[PDB]
Amino acid sequence: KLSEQLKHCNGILKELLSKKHAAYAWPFYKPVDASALGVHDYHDIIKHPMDLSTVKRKMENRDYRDAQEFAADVRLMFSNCYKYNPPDHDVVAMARKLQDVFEFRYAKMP
Ligand SMILES: CC[C@@H](C(=O)OC)[C@@H]1N=C(c2ccc(Cl)cc2)c2c(sc(C)c2C)-n2c(C)nnc21
Repeated sequence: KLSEQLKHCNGILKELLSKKHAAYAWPFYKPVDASALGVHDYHDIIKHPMDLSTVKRKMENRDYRDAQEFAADVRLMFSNCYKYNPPDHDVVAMARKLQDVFEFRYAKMP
């Protein structure tokens, strides 16, 4: 079973995956498929890929040791997006909007 802080984190994850954020969260649902997107240098630039399905798998299987490990993975997912893409890219605006949800909810962790 999950700790109280990791239960709060699981609630954040549920919110990030919910329909109310779907219009900007959907790029982050699954691992970036660099070959399908035709982005041949993605894994040259991004050393440690991350996405919400991976965070969800780790949460369900109780892989996270604590809330800070969860937060590191979520921030890594957003960081990779910023690292690869230019600042005016549509996916960067989606990432910042979803990250604002995460950061506000994470700051309210009891
Ligand atoms: C791989 C580098 C980016 C790119 O393809 O170069 C233009 C890429 N962009 C898109 C993207 C493009 C436009 C919109 Cl509106 C939404 C998403 C995207 C993902 S995952 C996904 C299923 C998609 C459609 N992605 C994440 C996450 N980080 N970078 C990206």
